[PDB]
Amino acid sequence: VQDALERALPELQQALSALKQAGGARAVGAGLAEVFQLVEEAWLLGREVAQGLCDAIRLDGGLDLLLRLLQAPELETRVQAARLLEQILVAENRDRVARIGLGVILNLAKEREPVELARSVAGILEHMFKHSEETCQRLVAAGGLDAVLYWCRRTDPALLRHCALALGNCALHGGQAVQRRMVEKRAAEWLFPLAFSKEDELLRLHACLAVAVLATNKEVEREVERSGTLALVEPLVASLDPGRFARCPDDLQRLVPLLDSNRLEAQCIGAFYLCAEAAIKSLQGKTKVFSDIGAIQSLKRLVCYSTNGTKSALAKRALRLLGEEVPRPILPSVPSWKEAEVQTWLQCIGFSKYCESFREQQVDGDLLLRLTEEELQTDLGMKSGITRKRFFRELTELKTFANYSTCDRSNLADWLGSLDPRFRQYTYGLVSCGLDRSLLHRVSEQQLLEDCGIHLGVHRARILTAAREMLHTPDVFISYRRN
Amino acid sequence: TNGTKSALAKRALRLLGEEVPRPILPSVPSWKEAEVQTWLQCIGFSKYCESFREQQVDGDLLLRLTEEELQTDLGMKSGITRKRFFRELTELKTFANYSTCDRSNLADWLGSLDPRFRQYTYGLVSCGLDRSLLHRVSEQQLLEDCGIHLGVHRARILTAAREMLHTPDVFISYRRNSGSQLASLLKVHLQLHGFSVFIDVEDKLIQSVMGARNFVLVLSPGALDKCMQDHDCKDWVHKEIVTALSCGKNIVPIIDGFEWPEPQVLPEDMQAVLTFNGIKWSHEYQEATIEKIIRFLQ
Ligand SMILES: O=P(O)(O)OC[C@H]1O[C@@H]([n+]2cccc(S)c2)[C@H](O)[C@@H]1O
Repeated sequence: VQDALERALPELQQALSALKQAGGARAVGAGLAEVFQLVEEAWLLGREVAQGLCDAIRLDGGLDLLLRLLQAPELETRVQAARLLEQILVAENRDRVARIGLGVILNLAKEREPVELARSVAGILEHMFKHSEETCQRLVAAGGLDAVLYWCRRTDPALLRHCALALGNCALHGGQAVQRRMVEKRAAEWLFPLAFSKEDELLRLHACLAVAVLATNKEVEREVERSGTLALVEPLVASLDPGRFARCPDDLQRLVPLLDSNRLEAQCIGAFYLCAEAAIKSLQGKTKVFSDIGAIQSLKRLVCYSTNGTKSALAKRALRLLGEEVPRPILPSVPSWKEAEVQTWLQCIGFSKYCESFREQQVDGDLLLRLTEEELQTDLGMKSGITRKRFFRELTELKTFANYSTCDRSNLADWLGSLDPRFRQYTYGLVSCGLDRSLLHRVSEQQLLEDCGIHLGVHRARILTAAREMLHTPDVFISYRRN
Repeated sequence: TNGTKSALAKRALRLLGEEVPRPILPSVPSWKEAEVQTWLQCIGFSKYCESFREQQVDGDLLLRLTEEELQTDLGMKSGITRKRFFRELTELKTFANYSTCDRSNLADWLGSLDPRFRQYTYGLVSCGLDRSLLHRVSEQQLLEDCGIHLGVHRARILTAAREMLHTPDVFISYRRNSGSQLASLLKVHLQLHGFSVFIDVEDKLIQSVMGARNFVLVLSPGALDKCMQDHDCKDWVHKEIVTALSCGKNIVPIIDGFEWPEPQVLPEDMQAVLTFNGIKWSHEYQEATIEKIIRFLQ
């Protein structure tokens, strides 16, 4: 199964021996080109083949030789060395470059003019940003991010693709400080042209992934929206097809937060990526990765509470690609729910164990929407406090997405949402108490806690203060025939 | 958090007969069940891994775990064991990525108060509090909701909070393919310099041009080829040009790969605009070209 490696490792040996023994610039460049072509041919097969290639390169100290060729005054030797570097930056070699090879790449980032150097250092910076948080912070402190922005100012397709993927990788693996520094350097504004360029679909897809990952950081969503690059995410996702790019585990674990980001653009990007990855995995026999991560539950929750056609379609396609039953979307009129709707919501939220208990109690929309802790503990047999807290989190999520028009008279849900998007869950409690916009000026804390079910004191205080501060002969007659 | 320290620790563990632990993802609020399990084997609580799995504890439930839940639901009878688990949880909460939930960077404020105060960031966020809301928080609310059991920490947080807390300018006319890159670069550069520019993606077209303080059409290679001899006003770009001419806004065309069309083949409206001077676009000096455009602009 590895005879290719068996007769390719000696070829690596003579290639590196000739490259090291070469003293002329042209001979070194030819050796680097030979190694790069061999690596490309191995890649066209082979993940394990390339891993074996890079293991031998690291063991023989080839990357140190590439570093000192990057330090060499000759430009073309540098271009071949960086061509090899882009394709030899595997995880172990990435660790080696992080530990000793860093700092040399900043000197390349100082160079800006050549297109080949731009592309090569963009790829190298992409791989380095995929390494770890500390390396991302160090590169951001250096001129790597500025180099990425300058290359984004450029026009070359491959350079733009590598820059977009670098920004996506650094946003994914950077942390709070890295994203803050990126936005302070106007990362989304320079991401905008990459997504706007109609020449290549993959460039826009990567730029939109980077924008969505930045948007998942919701402490800077204001400036991200000020950039305005989030707008193009949804139309591009709608236009593009998962199958074409699919045909063309940690990454999935990082994409899952985009699914649970509660931001429409981020959710759409995550759904598109997960659908493509699910198609790729189902092309093979290995499909248990999504189940192990738990993205199936996220997809089911996305389908049940879907509000966008494109996102719902992508989630349904991703679920159908796997061996999971698609959940039928829930009717938003929760107060009007019958027993069957409550049951269906229960299988959607993965509480099929308690479906029979709910059926025996004959819980319907009103009883479910006014369910309390003690009723769950005693009547429904939900002994575990952690399970009860999970159920109440699911119920809060349901109450956020609910149609209260059958019960709300003063549109109090809109007022509660204006106060805070998470405050809308108390709309049904406030309505069942008989309260409306006019009546909230006289409500007390004790009444709220006892009747409206607002257990959190902070929410009660905010609602009370905000309510108190905000609240204070016909002309013509018709004479007509029967028909 | 340091590469050298992590490498040394991994080498030391590998020298012995101990499995190296995979580093934990700092985004604790976004943790799934598997991440909680992995943290459990890291902190040496493999006995309770099955109990955590049965309760299906995830990032949020773990990060908001309470004493009674551990005592009853998870079967952590020993108070000493519960205190050790809470010490480990505090250590985890100190090193956590709250960006998915923190909006006002309240973790930074809590850390500025005290490095050990950052553990309450998730509680304060889940309560809905931020920097602006902390001025009105009370002791009882903190104790009941935010989970700050230590009275000294509550008093310090309250006192410290109370003491500390108290018409687009330019419109872009571009072609579908040739003008897209140049339009994107122009708009982004103008926004970087403080110029508000509205670039779209008929009735809305007229209002968009009317609201534009200045009109800058992108004369991309073959930009006016479709607008050439367009006396029927079929092209939407033609509509934009005619509306801008009717409004008479400041027009500063940018020259790239195309020349001024002959007035005779063009309608008189765009015959008028052909007299305006254009600025050559340089790929070698894009920022310099934008600076020149701004210098010629207001
Ligand atoms: O997946 P990992 O090990 O984190 O990194 C991927 C590395 O493999 C190289 N590559 C992958 C595919 C095809 C070619 S030609 C090259 C990339 O340059 C990257 O450095």
